[PDB]
Formats: sequence, C-alpha cells, structure tokens
Amino acid sequence: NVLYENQKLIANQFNSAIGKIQDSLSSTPSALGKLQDVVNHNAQALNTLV
Amino acid sequence: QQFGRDIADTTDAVRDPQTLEILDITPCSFGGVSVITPGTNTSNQVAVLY
Ligand SMILES: *[C@@H]1O[C@H](CO)[C@@H](O)[C@H](O)[C@H]1NC(C)=O
Repeated sequence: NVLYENQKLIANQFNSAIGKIQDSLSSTPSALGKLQDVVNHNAQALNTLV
Repeated sequence: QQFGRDIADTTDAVRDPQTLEILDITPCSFGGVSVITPGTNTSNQVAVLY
C-alpha cells in the first residue's frame, strides 16, 4: 500500500538515481579497474613472450 | 639511423645503403588453418577455414 501513495516520488528518485549513476560512471576514471586490469594483464603476457 | 624497431623488439623498417629511401618490413601472411566438417557417418565433404 505504500507504493501507490508515493509513486511520483519513487519515479522521480529512480530517475535522479539513474542520472547520478550515469554522471558518476563517466566522472570517476578508476571505476573500470577490473576489465582494464585483465586486458592489461593479457597484453603484458602476450608482449613478454615476444 | 640504419634500421628501425618497434615495441615487440622486431625489425620493422630497413634502409638499404644503395638508395636513401627506406623500406618497411612486414612478414608473410601467416595464420592457422581449420577444418569445418560434419560427421563422417553423415557426409564426406569438408570446408577449409583460414
Ligand atoms: C655503390 O652504391 C651505389 C648506390 O646507388 C650503386 O649505384 C653503385 O653501383 C655502387 N658501386 C659499388 C662500388 O658497388
């Protein structure tokens, strides 16, 4: 019963959270550590053989 | 400068002593060869994949 009495507030908060996370995924440059680390490990392991 | 090099410590550009223009070095087209076939009990034809 609490959802239908605050549907507009929940929708606005969801849109605000989506916008904030879209801004934060590009603002922070260290938020993509794992994929960059594993591709750098693959590149280094390929380069050290040569 | 006599000849060049790259990141992978391989010869890339070679300058001949006869003429001042420089020549790049790129190795021959190498790659694995793969076979695409169905079961031998079904058919006999094969496909060659490079
Ligand atoms: C010397 O090098 C030049 C480069 O163009 C060539 O034309 C000439 O025939 C060469 N002569 C000798 C001494 O081999």
